[PDB]
Amino acid sequence: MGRDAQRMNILAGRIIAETVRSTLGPKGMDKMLVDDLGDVVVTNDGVTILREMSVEHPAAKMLIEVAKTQEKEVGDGTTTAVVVAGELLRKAEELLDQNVHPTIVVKGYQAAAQKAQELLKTIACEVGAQDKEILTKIAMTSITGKGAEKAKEKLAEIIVEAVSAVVDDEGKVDKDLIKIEKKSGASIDDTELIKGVLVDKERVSAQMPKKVTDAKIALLNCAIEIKETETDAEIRITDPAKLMEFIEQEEKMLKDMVAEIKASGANVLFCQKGIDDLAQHYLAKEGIVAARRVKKSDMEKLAKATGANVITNIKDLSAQDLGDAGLVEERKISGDSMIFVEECKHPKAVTMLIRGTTEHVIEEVARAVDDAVGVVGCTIEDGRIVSGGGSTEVELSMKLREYAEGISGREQLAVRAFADALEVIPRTLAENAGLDAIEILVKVRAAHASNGNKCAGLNVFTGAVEDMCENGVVEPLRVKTQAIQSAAESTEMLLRIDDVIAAEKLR
Amino acid sequence: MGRDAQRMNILAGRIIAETVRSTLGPKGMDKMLVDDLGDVVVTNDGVTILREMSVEHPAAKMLIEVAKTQEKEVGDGTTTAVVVAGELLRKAEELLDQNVHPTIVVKGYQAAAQKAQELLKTIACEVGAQDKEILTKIAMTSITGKGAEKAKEKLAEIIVEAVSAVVDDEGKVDKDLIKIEKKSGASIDDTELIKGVLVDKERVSAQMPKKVTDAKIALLNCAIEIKETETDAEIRITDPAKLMEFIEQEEKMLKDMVAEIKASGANVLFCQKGIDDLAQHYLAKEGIVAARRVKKSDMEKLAKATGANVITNIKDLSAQDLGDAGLVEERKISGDSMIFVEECKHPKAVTMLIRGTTEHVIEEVARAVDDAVGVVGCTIEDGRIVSGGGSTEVELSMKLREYAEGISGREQLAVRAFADALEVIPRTLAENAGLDAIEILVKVRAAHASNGNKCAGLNVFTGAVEDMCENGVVEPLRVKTQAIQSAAESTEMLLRIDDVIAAEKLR
Ligand SMILES: Nc1ncnc2c1ncn2[C@@H]1O[C@H](COP(=O)(O)OP(=O)(O)OP(=O)(O)O)[C@@H](O)[C@H]1O
Ligand SMILES: Nc1ncnc2c1ncn2[C@@H]1O[C@H](COP(=O)(O)OP(=O)(O)OP(=O)(O)O)[C@@H](O)[C@H]1O
Repeated sequence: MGRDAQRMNILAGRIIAETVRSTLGPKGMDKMLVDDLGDVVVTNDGVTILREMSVEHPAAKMLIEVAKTQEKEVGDGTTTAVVVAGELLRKAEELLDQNVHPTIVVKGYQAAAQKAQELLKTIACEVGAQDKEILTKIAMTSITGKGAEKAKEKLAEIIVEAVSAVVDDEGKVDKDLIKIEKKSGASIDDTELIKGVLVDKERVSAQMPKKVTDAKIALLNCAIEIKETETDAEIRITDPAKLMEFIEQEEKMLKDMVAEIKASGANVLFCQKGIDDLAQHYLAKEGIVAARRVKKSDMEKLAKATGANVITNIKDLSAQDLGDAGLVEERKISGDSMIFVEECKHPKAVTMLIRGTTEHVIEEVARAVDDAVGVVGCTIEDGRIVSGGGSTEVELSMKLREYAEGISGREQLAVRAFADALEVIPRTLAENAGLDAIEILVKVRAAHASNGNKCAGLNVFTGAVEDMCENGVVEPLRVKTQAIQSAAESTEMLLRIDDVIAAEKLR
Repeated sequence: MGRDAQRMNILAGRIIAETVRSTLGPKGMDKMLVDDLGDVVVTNDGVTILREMSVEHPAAKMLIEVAKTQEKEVGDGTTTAVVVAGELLRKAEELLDQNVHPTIVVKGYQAAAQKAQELLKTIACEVGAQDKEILTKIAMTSITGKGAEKAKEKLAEIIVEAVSAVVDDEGKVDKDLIKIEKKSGASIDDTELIKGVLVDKERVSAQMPKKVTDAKIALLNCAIEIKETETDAEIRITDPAKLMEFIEQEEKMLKDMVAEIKASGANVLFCQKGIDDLAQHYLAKEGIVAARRVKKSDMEKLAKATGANVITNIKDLSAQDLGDAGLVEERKISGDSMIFVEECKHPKAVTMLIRGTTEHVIEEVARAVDDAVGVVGCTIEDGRIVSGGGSTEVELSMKLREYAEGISGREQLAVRAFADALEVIPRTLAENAGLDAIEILVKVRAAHASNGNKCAGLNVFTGAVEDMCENGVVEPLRVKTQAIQSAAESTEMLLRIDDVIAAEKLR
């Protein structure tokens, strides 16, 4: 009973752990996912693989739940954590044949995790905020498995210039709002960096100007038209010449309503609903930008950038509820028509537009930008950049072997197993090649046996061995520490189960 | 797992790739397609075969989706692209037996594609816009598998004279609107080239003239009859002698309404709906062409050709909303009756009418005209006409073999395989014959081993070997480059799959 239900839980986890094994290197194979209706999709990363997966077995759920909590942190060390956890489980499964029972292995892993975390903090350097040439290599190496055939130089010079705006001034809080729009076009690969406001909404009546200098943005909500809500106090009619007079008065009231806004100092009108065609001419004889259908996601970016308040009615508008803009234009680019408002006041956030050919290419960039800025915000606030490319694990493996010699007991085999399991990263990063096999792992192991030589690792774009800091691979340390912590926490939630029962009571 | 799900994806693609293998040469067999209701159709091309096909397998869908995106470009290199992709897959399947795993083959294909594209741009010539005898051979060779028993001389002298109208003047933008009507007749094969407007609508009252000199076309929409819409403001009646007087006035108003149009300068009436029989006599005493039921597809060709606007009402017609025509006639040709308007003003587009015997012959021409003009618009704008008939692949195969000798490694076998796979076109073009077998491929291979001799290829109308530019085969280069690009892009979406999973979540 103790050994029957224990091996099944490990076998059920090793199947889902080795699924994202091939989707780890920069030049790895993708995954084709089909559905019952007939939706064939292609996924190259490993985050989407863990979501759309048959979680019918209880063992194939806790690991995914743990990985989802770690992916929402930095979003980079998700697949490697699952690979390390699977390697640890496979290494610990063989150690159960000596009849020692799972207990000392957990203590050994807990003792080795602290040593690894202490050693990782001593193999890094100090990166200040006055650098610039160092902050671009991390952005260049962040886009490898997504699509290096078009994103390797153009997408590495516009992210650093866009993020470095409020992070260098305040190195603590830099929570921005970055929105990526999924739209196609006709070009190969075009990247636009809008330094203003982007509105994704067209019109139907092209009878309004689209070039106003130093215009002012005025945010107006509802309660503007004649009928939009309801009225509890009902009214009555007496003479037929009174209703027509009231209608004419309510129609002419719009003239003075627009004149008041013009005299207050505003030339841009942003309404939540739609603007009637009869209210356009009144906005054309005075030079006021007419717009309609403003999404809340696009409207919330106007109060913190231009500087204006909202009006719940129509008679609550004065002079302090106005903003300031630069140039509002409506160009037809990439098929659809979008509104560009340039020169605001406080350039906090930024907008990035990607134009490709079909429809699956732009989406491929949608999962690449969010994973490219996340490695930047954790760089200025920290600065413990280590040597990426599978060099930290090999360096820690040579230290754990000599550190485990100072202790006596059955806990040394656990530390040795944890140290040997760290060599799975170079075996997976070199499996995608044909001229690597196993000689690369033997050559990179005896190279770090001297005094120095630490930045050397492995690159799949050459074949030989060289330094990683001189090429352009500078993976941070947080993405490794969080991955190691997740792997050490997930490997203990399965060995401490042993038996499994069932019940008919909810919760 | 890695080799089990990989071979099945290739075997599922090789079945659908070799289906359109026989439908490639000019004298190949057709395909009989049946349905569940009992619809037996015959298809000779390969574009329709990819559409009406059981796409129940996930592997037999991505290739069709890629081919559909390439067919909408020039519409000529669709079947050959699928054949090349299937040949590449079959050649790469055998290379997986040496335990190399798919990675270096993709790099070899990517390196060979650029070399092939660079070599294709150096084996062409320069074709200017002052030529005329060269622009007819491409149109003559464009109709081979459709029906060369009646289309080889008559259909090769009316396409060049119809396209060469606005392309020679502006060699950049030549987007026209060509419409092919599917109508039968009684003759063997008749081709009419209307240099005006063609309306496919008859009448019921043959009481109007059909021969007016220098008539003017006036476009009038609805809002003409007494009742066609609705009225919100209801009316009442007081005396019985008032409703009859109003009806008589509204009936007599048509007289002055037609008199105003006659005095404005118009003799042709084109209405969207139908014209009542009582409104015909008023159009007969003044010499005005009466017509009814005008389709939007036939009405949109009147504003850009004759030069006239539309009227949403009836009282908005003056003098500037009129056009100009030449001769409007209604002849009964090929059974049905059609309206011919000759001598317009701006002959932008053109109309082609095909008359056959039964009903499946004319449709056979319907899939031949669209594939005959598409190879012309890409000729004047480009001009890199190469030697067609399966001569570019044999020429590039002799160059790739000597180009792959300058590199060392496992990538040479991929380039050699890609070069050997290009010899499938001459084997498929010679399989339809009996006296070809394999000696033709051996004879055409050692012929290009000297200095010159490049225009020589293969013709199925003789048996021996000779030049292709002197016969009448001048296939352009764009249809080959796009096909090679599609074949290189489709062969990489299957080898990078390896494993395949499933899920129960939508999208
Ligand atoms: N040129 C390179 N040389 C060495 N290693 C590289 C190189 N490029 C990328 N890598 C490695 O690839 C890893 C990233 O792989 P990829 O972006 O394909 O998926 P991932 O981001 O690891 O997926 P997940 O975020 O789900 O873990 C990095 O950890 C990095 O060490
Ligand atoms: N007289 C000829 N000599 C040599 N080759 C010819 C001759 N006539 C046609 N061909 C070849 O036949 C091919 C066209 O075949 P066909 O028109 O039957 O189908 P297709 O247009 O290739 O179909 P798809 O457009 O789906 O690819 C051309 O690529 C051309 O090279």
